[PDB]
Amino acid sequence: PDGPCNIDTIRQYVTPLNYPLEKMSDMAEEMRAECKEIVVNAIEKHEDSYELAARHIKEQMDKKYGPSWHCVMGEGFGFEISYEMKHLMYMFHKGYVAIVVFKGL
Amino acid sequence: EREESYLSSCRRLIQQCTDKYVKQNNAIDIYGTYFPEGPPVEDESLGTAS
Amino acid sequence: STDRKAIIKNADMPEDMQSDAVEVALQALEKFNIEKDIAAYIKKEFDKKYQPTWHCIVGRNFGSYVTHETHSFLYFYFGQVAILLFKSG
Amino acid sequence: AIIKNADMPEDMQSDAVEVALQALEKFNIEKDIAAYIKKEFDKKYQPTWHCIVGRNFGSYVTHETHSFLYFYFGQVAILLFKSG
Amino acid sequence: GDIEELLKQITNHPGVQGIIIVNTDGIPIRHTFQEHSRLLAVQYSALFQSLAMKARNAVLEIDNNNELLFLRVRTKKHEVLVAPDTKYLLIVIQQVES
Amino acid sequence: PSATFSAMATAWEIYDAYEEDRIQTEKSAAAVQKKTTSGAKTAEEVLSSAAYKHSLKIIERMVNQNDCHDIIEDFKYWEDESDLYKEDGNLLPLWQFFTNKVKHRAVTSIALNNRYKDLFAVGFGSYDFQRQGKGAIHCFTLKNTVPTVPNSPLPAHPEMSFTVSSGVMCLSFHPVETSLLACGLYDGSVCVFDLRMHDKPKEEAKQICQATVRSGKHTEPVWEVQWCRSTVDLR
Amino acid sequence: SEIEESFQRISQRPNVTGIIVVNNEGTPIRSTIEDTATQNQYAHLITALAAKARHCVRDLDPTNDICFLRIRSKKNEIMVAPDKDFTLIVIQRFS
Repeated sequence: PDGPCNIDTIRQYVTPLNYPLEKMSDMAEEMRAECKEIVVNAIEKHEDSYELAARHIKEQMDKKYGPSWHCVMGEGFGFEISYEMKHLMYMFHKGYVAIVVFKGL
Repeated sequence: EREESYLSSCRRLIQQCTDKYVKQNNAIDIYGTYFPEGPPVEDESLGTAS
Repeated sequence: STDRKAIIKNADMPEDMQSDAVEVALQALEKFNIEKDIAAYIKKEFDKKYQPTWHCIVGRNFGSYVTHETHSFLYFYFGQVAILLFKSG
Repeated sequence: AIIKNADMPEDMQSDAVEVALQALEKFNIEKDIAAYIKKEFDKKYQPTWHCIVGRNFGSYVTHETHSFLYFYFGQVAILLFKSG
Repeated sequence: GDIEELLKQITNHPGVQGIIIVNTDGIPIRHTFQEHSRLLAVQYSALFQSLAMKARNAVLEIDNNNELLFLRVRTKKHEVLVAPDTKYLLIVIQQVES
Repeated sequence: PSATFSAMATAWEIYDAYEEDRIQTEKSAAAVQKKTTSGAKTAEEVLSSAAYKHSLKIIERMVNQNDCHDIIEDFKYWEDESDLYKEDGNLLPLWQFFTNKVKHRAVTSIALNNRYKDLFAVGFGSYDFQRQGKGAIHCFTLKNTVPTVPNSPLPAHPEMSFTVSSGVMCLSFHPVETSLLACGLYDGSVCVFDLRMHDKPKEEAKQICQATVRSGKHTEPVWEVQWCRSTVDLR
Repeated sequence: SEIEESFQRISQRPNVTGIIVVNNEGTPIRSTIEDTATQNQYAHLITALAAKARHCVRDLDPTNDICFLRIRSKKNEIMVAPDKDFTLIVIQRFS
């Protein structure tokens, strides 16, 4: 098999982009540094279960900054959330994966 | 694929339509261009010695 | 090829609220073109009618988990495009 | 830190910060956290003090000088005034 | 029965690999796809179904006595044909000849 | 204090974000290396865009070709069934080509290009001894067939067109380099074209060269030319 | 010029009288259709459909680009040529 209809061709196109990336953020310096570290570490830890990766993410996140956190995975989706500033996080990784992390109001 | 019977009629109509259009599409190319690129460029071995 | 059927299985709210969400999503998908303004429309309409804060996630695939207050959760999808909605405040 | 109201010495500002943070880290019930703050603060520097816990409110109280403080963490607000 | 025979008759043509039949529920079962390709099946089914929905809405809005019959769209590398029905949808994928 | 935000997550957004990162990283690296070492376009411009004429050509070709939907089908896919039983042969007419610019003249030459299956050069001239005049060369393609409705012929357009002082009955494509085309003139000279240059319309688009009497012009009309299979020298 | 020649060619033939050019902003440009409301609605709907088609193609594959579309109906036919700076739309009617 070759060409279209094969996931491997698209993966070959999107292969060499394996490291995190984002440029939209206001949230404080040490705290998004810690956030990006914890999300990438959880992504590395959990490959099969995006649920379990979200588990590990939110457990560290709220144990280290108090309650009222939320976070969602994806590789295609849209969103619109009301929030207080200095608390929004929206990262890309693997070349096709997106993440958001935020505080509830 | 069982529930009813106009499944066959629907796929027949849609499939004959798609068949004739893909048939004529495969027949001949429709979007190429003759010599899209490549007027030669020469700078060192110039065409004149002036 | 005529419309999209409703698929609901996770719910913490009454049937009137569920149905209200159903026709809201139907109207959004029918009139609007992009999940952008579909989500924007449903969020602004729900915030206007039943006070802030509503939050919605619209998509194709994603795994989500939120913290929501009393009677604030529903799992209703139309076709293979999906919408989640919740209170958070 | 978000500290805009104070009639404290610097050490009192400090140990107020640690006692409030540790109370918040333990408990989420306002009764429980205010209980920790008032009883522990009384343990440390004698009757009679009073802390106030709330996310939004209004209060207007009386105190001796060097005996009033007001401060935040996230979405909780703390008064601390002496009377008695 | 003979429907798969008609499908293989279609696939006999040069430069074609891929056929999808989509019903109202969005369950995309008719496919020249191997095991790995359920993801791409879902991809094409959902996206082309939404495209056909909006196309037919536009057609009945622009005229009430006209009914959409066929659609194609190009890329620089591919070709895809889609045909709607009152209940079903067909997608076939064709590859550019040199 | 509170705020709202919305964003969309999709493949081309991730792709072009990462891409723009690639360009800006390369720009930063180039700037570091250099330091170490040492509105919308107007409607007139839109109309004058080369993409506009490309789109026009494609769309007119397609509208003609789906006007001609069935005749291409019987061109390429038709099989005669009576010939299985009947013994001798038969023919089927497919298409006709003519232009309004070549009236009152004869058509005498045909050449074929090796690289393209569907292009052919068409040379015009007159074999009457008294009707000698100017000559024309055109390039027709099978991409632009037109229906030949009876009692109503419709002309087509050559993709390439050139004119010359005398009638031409000579056409020789060079076999491997598919752009060089030699032709001759009734007056006794020859000239060569390279139809790669047809992209640019900025001038009258002459030929490369034409023979003169000082260059060795022939004294009689010439109708036969043939290239040589060589690439070191063109002959 | 040659642009005018080809344009008059496309316009003059019967069963094909409509050509509109739509800019990036969606504002109509030099056109041949007469009715303003028909022109406006055609431009709006077709540009929306073309944007959705670009959505489709880019979502299916990021490094694959699009320049074509047409609509085929029981009585009418639509020619759509998208581009980075404009969109060319042609109208066809069947007998």
